[PDB]
Amino acid sequence: CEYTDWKSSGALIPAIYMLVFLLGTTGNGLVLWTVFRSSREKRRSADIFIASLAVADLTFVVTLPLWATYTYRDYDWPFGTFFCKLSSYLIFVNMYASAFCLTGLSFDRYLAIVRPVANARLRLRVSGAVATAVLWVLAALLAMPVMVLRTTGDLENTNKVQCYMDYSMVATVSSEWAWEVGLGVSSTTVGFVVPFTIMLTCYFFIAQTIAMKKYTCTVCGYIYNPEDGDPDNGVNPGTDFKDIPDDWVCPLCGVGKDQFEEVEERRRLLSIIVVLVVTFALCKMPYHLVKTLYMLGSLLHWPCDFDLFLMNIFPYCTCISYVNSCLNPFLYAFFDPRFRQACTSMLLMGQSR
Amino acid sequence: KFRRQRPRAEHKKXLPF
Ligand SMILES: [Zn+2]
Repeated sequence: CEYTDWKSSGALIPAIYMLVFLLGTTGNGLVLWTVFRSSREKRRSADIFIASLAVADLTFVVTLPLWATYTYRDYDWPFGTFFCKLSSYLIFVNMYASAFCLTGLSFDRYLAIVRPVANARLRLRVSGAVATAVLWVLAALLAMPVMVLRTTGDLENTNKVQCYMDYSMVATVSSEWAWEVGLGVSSTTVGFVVPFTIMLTCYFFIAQTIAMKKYTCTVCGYIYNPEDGDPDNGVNPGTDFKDIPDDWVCPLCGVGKDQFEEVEERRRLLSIIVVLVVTFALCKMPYHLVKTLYMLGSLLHWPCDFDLFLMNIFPYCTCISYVNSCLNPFLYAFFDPRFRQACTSMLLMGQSR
Repeated sequence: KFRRQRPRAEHKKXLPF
């Protein structure tokens, strides 16, 4: 049906992009400061993925003022073909690297909390060092079709030089939509669907082990572990503390079930990673859903009024998805105690001198 | 330089992001 050229929504979206740049440069730079200053054997298993996540966000945040200009100029790129190629490449590099850093953080919690294989093969620091190298190789290779296909051209008969994906090089005469639906679906799959499913499965197994809560005796100090149980007292290994018959007492001091305290493990790392995934899911979900509904709209012959709704909601969907870059340093300020303590350490000593 | 333009009809364009 009828389709007009993409126009500017207002001054709201370009102003947010400038704010995300300002908060993202200083914010992610403060994250990279705290991790690299604390070297030696003091580094956490999660720190390697946090530092790379800060690198991915920082490099993309610098390209946002160029995109803020593009939005307000009603989608017209005045920075040339080279900057269009580099700016668009760093969007998808960030998209893949940030999603792979989150899976890395989630899998690091899986290997630590669940422990499927013995500590000999486990090698948490080695596995983290290998996966961080692979994710940077994967993100750079998966974002390469964006580096090649992007050019500054006059899309349709509209007098505007815009930064777009040119399929005239790879696609034939009719298979123009095939390459957009091909590279578009795979981008959402390897950049959001597959990563988010790994994060959720990792959390399901982590929750499965945490569910078996240990109980400590307040009288002597005996810790009942559901994994070990008490086979001598007629309690099979695997049985939960609540499932234990009421006649059972402490095998070391002989006190009833009422004198046992439930232990709530101080899992700080899990809390930091959970909030990072939750925010990422809330920021990236609308962008990927609207784009998929746009693909599955022209193919399934969806009503014309629905395509108009997706087009007007999309600039706001990309906006909040880009806010995610400057969102993490604020999340570490409210949930990560080690980041909080390291920032305050350079506050009293650094400024004084 | 930069200049604001009136809407023009066209084909289904792929999302600009
Ligand atoms: Zn006891």
